Amino acid sequence: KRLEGKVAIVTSSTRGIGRASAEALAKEGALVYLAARSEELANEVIADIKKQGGVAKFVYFNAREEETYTSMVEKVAEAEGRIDILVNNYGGTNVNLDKNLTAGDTDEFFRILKDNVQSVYLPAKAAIPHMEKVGGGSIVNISTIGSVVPDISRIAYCVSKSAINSLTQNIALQYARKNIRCNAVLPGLIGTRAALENMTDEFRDSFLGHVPLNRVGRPEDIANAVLYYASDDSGYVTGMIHEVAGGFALGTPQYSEYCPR
Amino acid sequence: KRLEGKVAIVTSSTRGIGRASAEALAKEGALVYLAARSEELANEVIADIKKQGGVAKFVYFNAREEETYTSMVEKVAEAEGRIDILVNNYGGTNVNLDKNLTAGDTDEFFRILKDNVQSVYLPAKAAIPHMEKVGGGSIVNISTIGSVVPDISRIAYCVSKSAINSLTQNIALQYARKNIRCNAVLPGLIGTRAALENMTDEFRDSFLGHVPLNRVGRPEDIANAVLYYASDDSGYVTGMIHEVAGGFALGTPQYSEYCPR
Amino acid sequence: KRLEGKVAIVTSSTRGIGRASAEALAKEGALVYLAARSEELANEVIADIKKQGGVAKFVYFNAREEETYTSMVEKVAEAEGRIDILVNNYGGTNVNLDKNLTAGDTDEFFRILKDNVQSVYLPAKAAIPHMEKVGGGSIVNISTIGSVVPDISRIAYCVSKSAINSLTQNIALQYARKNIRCNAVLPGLIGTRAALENMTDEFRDSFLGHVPLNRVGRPEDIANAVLYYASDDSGYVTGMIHEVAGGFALGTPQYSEYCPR
Amino acid sequence: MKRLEGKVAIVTSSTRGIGRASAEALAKEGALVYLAARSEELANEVIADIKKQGGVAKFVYFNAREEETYTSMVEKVAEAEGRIDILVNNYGGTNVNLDKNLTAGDTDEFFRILKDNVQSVYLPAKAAIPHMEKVGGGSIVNISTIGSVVPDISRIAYCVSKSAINSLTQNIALQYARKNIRCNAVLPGLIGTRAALENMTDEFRDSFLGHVPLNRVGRPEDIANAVLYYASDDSGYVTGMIHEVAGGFALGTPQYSEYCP
Ligand SMILES: NC(=O)c1ccc[n+]([C@@H]2O[C@H](COP(=O)([O-])OP(=O)(O)OC[C@H]3O[C@@H](n4cnc5c(N)ncnc54)[C@H](OP(=O)(O)O)[C@@H]3O)[C@@H](O)[C@H]2O)c1
Ligand SMILES: NC(=O)c1ccc[n+]([C@@H]2O[C@H](COP(=O)([O-])OP(=O)(O)OC[C@H]3O[C@@H](n4cnc5c(N)ncnc54)[C@H](OP(=O)(O)O)[C@@H]3O)[C@@H](O)[C@H]2O)c1
Ligand SMILES: NC(=O)c1ccc[n+]([C@@H]2O[C@H](COP(=O)([O-])OP(=O)(O)OC[C@H]3O[C@@H](n4cnc5c(N)ncnc54)[C@H](OP(=O)(O)O)[C@@H]3O)[C@@H](O)[C@H]2O)c1
Ligand SMILES: NC(=O)c1ccc[n+]([C@@H]2O[C@H](COP(=O)([O-])OP(=O)(O)OC[C@H]3O[C@@H](n4cnc5c(N)ncnc54)[C@H](OP(=O)(O)O)[C@@H]3O)[C@@H](O)[C@H]2O)c1
Ligand SMILES: C[C@H](CCC(=O)NCCS(=O)(=O)O)[C@H]1CC[C@H]2[C@@H]3[C@H](O)C[C@@H]4C[C@H](O)CC[C@]4(C)[C@H]3CC[C@]12C
Ligand SMILES: C[C@H](CCC(=O)NCCS(=O)(=O)O)[C@H]1CC[C@H]2[C@@H]3[C@H](O)C[C@@H]4C[C@H](O)CC[C@]4(C)[C@H]3CC[C@]12C
Ligand SMILES: C[C@H](CCC(=O)NCCS(=O)(=O)O)[C@H]1CC[C@H]2[C@@H]3[C@H](O)C[C@@H]4C[C@H](O)CC[C@]4(C)[C@H]3CC[C@]12C
Ligand SMILES: C[C@H](CCC(=O)NCCS(=O)(=O)O)[C@H]1CC[C@H]2[C@@H]3[C@H](O)C[C@@H]4C[C@H](O)CC[C@]4(C)[C@H]3CC[C@]12C
Repeated sequence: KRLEGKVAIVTSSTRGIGRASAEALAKEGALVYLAARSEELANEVIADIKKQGGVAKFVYFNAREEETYTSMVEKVAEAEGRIDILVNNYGGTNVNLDKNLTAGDTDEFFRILKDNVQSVYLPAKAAIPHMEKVGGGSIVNISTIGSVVPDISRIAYCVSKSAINSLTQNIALQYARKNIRCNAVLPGLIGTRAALENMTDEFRDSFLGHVPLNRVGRPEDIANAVLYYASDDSGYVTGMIHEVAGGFALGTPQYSEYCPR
Repeated sequence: KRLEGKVAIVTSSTRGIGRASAEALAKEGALVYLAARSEELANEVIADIKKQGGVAKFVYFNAREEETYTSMVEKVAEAEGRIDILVNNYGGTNVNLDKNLTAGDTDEFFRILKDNVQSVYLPAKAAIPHMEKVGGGSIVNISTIGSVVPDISRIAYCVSKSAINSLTQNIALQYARKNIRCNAVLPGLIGTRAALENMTDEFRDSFLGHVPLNRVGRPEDIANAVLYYASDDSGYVTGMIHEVAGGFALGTPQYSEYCPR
Repeated sequence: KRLEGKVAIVTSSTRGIGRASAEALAKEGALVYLAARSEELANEVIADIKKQGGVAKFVYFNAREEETYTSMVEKVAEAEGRIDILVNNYGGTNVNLDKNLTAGDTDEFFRILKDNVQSVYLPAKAAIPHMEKVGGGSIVNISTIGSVVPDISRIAYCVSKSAINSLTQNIALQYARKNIRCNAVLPGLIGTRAALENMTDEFRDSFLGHVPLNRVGRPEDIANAVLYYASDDSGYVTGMIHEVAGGFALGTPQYSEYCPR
Repeated sequence: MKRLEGKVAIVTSSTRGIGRASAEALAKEGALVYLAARSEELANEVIADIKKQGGVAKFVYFNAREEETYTSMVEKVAEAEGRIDILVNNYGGTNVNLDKNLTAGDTDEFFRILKDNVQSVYLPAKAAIPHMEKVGGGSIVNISTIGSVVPDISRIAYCVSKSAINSLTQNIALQYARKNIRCNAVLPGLIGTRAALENMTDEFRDSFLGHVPLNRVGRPEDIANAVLYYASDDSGYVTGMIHEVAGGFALGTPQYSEYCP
């Protein structure tokens, strides 16, 4: 199996994209750390992964306590003696306050900007020395299709994720000599709790209509890209901006009227 | 496994990237047609794929006989009743005549332009209806990193492969409703006959100095991307321009100077 | 007068963008050759330009007679002793035969591909040695927003214009040392004969709904960019892909729905 | 009649370099230019010089370290002149001692730089927009850097933050197009100003120059000329552009300096 003997860390992995990513890595033989705030929920995912024949473990991560970005990484390295894979999946925004430039909350914009960007910067920074020691690694950053598709709202989300794509590419260039790769996966609309709970039915219905492949995404879709980038199957690939959004915003905005679902 | 029950076609697949891609697909259970100009050589590859537990077959294709792009597709569709996957791998240039704008041959430029672009247009056009009939398909076009990195020579190669990238995305948009996906894989310097026999040691040594991940690629690196795009593992991904070039041209041209290999 | 003493050639310049580009360059003191197929119409424009206080001349050009791309450049250099500016404005498609991949006419796809691409390659190739001689020049290629926005019809147009974008950037890299710059201007919907007579009222109204700046473009909008790139105001600018389409396809395809006109 | 007769512009950090050159170009075309600057003494010298060149400029206090001045400087201009038409956001920088790669760079300073640079667009754009809406439109021109689209091996906070400004530019562009407010980014390469000359070594600057195809160091006027285009109605149908002014730096293959010394 592809990741036999490798150690991976996935943040925010007790549900949705994070959990699917952890499951996919564990199926291919990685020892997967669920870096998550809830040990009780993590233990359920772990038992489920073990049932499928894989090994996963828990390490505490809370985005509200930024120190845990580094401590999570150091705990894993101490316990396993190596770190091979890091998947940075934490991210979000405040739909109540993250609007357009003028209507959005100024302070919250900069809170969101730092919160998302640091969720890549801090753990990547801590993990790199351990990855260097074992002769390489892969860092996979979950961005969003909004990072390359300017919008009319959620400006802090869009800009901060675009910043993550940039940071991905700079990290990739800076540690290529150490065989450390860095790539970004940009999901579109995926049928997780986050989208279903924060975006109204009419928003998601409108959005779906502009998705050429004509369905809502699954967490597995994202996980499968994460697996590609995590493994040596993408060993010659670094700095990629990888779109997993059913072709959303690929072409003309006339698409939905001329190709109606 | 991931491609059990599927029928694939790979053009120019008796060696190098084409062969490796055919091998990777067959290993995952696809029935792979080697669309190639030499039946004798195809029979060798077929015998080896069979040794490995896979099934491959031969269909006649020569880029010099443009009719064969369509006939090979019709032959496969008739023989197997379906086509699921098309990998368009044929491509190239004339190093004697394809130079910069002014020094390169005018007529050859346009010959190359049509030669490369039709190698995607013609077989994709014939394949589509067969793909529609089985509820979808995947078309993977082998471009080159040169398609997004302007150069000081091989202008026809660069321009024609850029055209392919555009063609890839238009096809992707146009057949997404039929669950037909189209993605491009752009190799950098790969250790095949084409690069090793047409480019000098000194050119390839220079090129390698600017490759962040600091090695020549393998046909397997490309085949691994083809596999991703050919399978349902990339079912929500279409219109991608996928760079497999070791990070070549990702960032500053000062790179080799400050990070000397 | 920014262009005093300079010699410019604008193809297909008896109406629309070509004309407006010729007029703008002439107003800034350039001697402007109308490379056109109708001498009679060209003489009307020259007259109008003369009344405005500028100088323009005629040189025969017809895209159906490809030798004229070269002959018209040599005539101009012979008559004036120099060439400074080249605006490649010719281009188009056949709306009856240029559809999607499968419904479009195969042979006409490759005719349009050559026709459009050669409308840049041939005259630029001819002009470069003359620009070299006077210590530099500017080549401005008229592309289209369609070159960076995949569509569901006019596939030959989209791909061929994308090819021109790549050709532009390769030329730019290749002749920078000679101070010969090359940039591309990409118009959106412009109120000229070509759009009004070839596209339906329904199509053009739909398109306009997706233009954030909420008006149809004018030939003058494109001429103004052409002037920028033609002069030393852009002396440190080469290889640009310059969008003049009122924001069309800048951002989310939900735009029209939430921000309707 | 001058192009910007009766318009009011604001240029931040405009007592020298790019900012001064931009102010000068706008004033030369008839705009009333406010120098939003930290030193009234120096601003008065620039004002006197602009006056001699035949233009009109004024002072308004702005210091990046006093973030409330982003807003008060805007309000002051609107109160004094009853309108705002043009905003040029030119303040930006980094700390070369602390802004290194991911691992060697200072964590806290990375996020300080990120907020400093991004807020230098966010805050004053947000304050100016309502005034621009009131006069029927406006143009916001953000001074980025070529580094925003060219990943590097140092100055990661500078690269990432400026990339974020590009994204912010495009979201602003989309969001206020319906108010005829345009937003575009100009990306300077190596310009002969105090900041590049004092903070970068001769060795770095010389190496950089070897990779500039147009083969000279840029001038402040080159940036100013682009600013003038975007600020004026000559670009009235242009919004969301990322405009490169770097003599072709990083346009193409990193082998360029080798083969085109
Ligand atoms: N829903 C979508 O359409 C979608 C699609 C693609 C990507 N994304 C992005 O991908 C990522 C995954 O989101 P998702 O869609 O999969 O949503 P999800 O199903 O609700 O999962 C959210 C995960 O994030 C964890 N989390 C939330 N706050 C946390 C905090 N302070 N500290 C540590 N962990 C925290 C949650 O832990 P608990 O289980 O304890 O709550 C949970 O595991 C996000 O970055 C998002 O930007 C969203
Ligand atoms: N090597 C690289 O660095 C690299 C990088 C990027 C992209 N690519 C692209 O990958 C593709 C394959 O290149 P490669 O490196 O794998 O070269 P390769 O190992 O030399 O293989 C070339 C293949 O193309 C076949 N071929 C040549 N002319 C043909 C014709 N008229 N009709 C049918 N088949 C023909 C050959 O058939 P025979 O066996 O009978 O000779 C052979 O199978 C090309 O599109 C190339 O542009 C290569
Ligand atoms: N309409 C649009 O929305 C639009 C907008 C921007 C760019 N474009 C592109 O910009 C360019 C000009 O388009 P336009 O809109 O300005 O069209 P236009 O106003 O209709 O004028 C088209 C020009 O092309 C000339 N022409 C047609 N066939 C020719 C041939 N065989 N040989 C020489 N000249 C020929 C015409 O000459 P005659 O006067 O003799 O007929 C005319 O001068 C094209 O490259 C087009 O792709 C179109
Ligand atoms: N390659 C290059 O040449 C280059 C160099 C630097 C920056 N840039 C980029 O272009 C822009 C301008 O730089 P430049 O080249 O023109 O450098 P410059 O000649 O050194 O000018 C920098 C300007 O910024 C002002 N400034 C510095 N800190 C300030 C603060 N806290 N508050 C208000 N104003 C402040 C300075 O005011 P004082 O006059 O009072 O000192 C000065 O006018 C920046 O956004 C940067 O991204 C390019
Ligand atoms: C609002 C969601 C984040 C939720 C979040 O921050 N978590 C809660 C934590 S907190 O209570 O706010 O602190 C985000 C995560 C994924 C986002 C979506 C995806 O990125 C894909 C889509 C991208 C588009 O640009 C916008 C719609 C689109 C469909 C996004 C809408 C908002 C989503 C659903
Ligand atoms: C010259 C080669 C094609 C050979 C060919 O077409 N043979 C038959 C034509 S003929 O017998 O000479 O007529 C091509 C195949 C792949 C090309 C390379 C790859 O695409 C990757 C690299 C891309 C860069 O832009 C240029 C260098 C780079 C390394 C390319 C140089 C030329 C190569 C090696
Ligand atoms: C159909 C037009 C070509 C006409 C032409 O070449 N005529 C002579 C040839 S023929 O007689 O018909 O053979 C072209 C020229 C400019 C094109 C438009 C512009 O490029 C801008 C737009 C580009 C988009 O991708 C599609 C719509 C969009 C609005 C285009 C539709 C078709 C246009 C209007
Ligand atoms: C270091 C410079 C800013 C200085 C500054 O902020 N000073 C005050 C801060 S502190 O006192 O040092 O903390 C910046 C301004 C412009 C930058 C340059 C330009 O953006 C253009 C170039 C962009 C490339 O990515 C890197 C080199 C390149 C040539 C840059 C080097 C660093 C420069 C010169």
